[PDB]
Amino acid sequence: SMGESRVILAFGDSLFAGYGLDKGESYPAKLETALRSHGINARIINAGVSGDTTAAGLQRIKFVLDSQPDKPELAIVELGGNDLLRGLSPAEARQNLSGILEELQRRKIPILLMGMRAPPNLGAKYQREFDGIYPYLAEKYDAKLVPFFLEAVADRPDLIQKDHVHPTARGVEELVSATSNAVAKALPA
Repeated sequence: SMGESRVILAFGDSLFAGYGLDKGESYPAKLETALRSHGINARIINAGVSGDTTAAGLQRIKFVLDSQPDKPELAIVELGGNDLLRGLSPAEARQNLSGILEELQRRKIPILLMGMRAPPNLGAKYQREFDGIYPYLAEKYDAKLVPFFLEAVADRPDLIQKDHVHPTARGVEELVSATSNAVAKALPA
């Protein structure tokens, strides 16, 4: 094909940074290769930062854009999962994301928003509130939306890395039942 590559900014968290993966296995890297099958030569800027909240993304979006030698032709925004992991306000996550999208819109950079979904642990009230921020933002900022970015691995534990193992309340009870003898024995009489 003719021409310089198309520049795409992948602005996200550990799901874009490729946490736990080897060189070339992150989503941005594999997406760049896959877009050749759509007739597109892309250079995808991996602006994934592991652990970034929406507030962290807002803090760096201007710097990341000003750092680019070539202006992005599309920005993919994938943030909010770490807000959920911290149990942080969904409203504040929406506000922070709004500031990120507003900066991209000022610069006339098209936006694709990756929708995040809350697990049931924080409860239905929180989950509904969190989940709804993404359709709200896509409409308000005229962004395209992937409603559920992680949908293709939702039902596939075999496609999810084993790393953090946080017991449920019932799991804690199991740990206590297995280890209390050792604790009692270690405590001097």
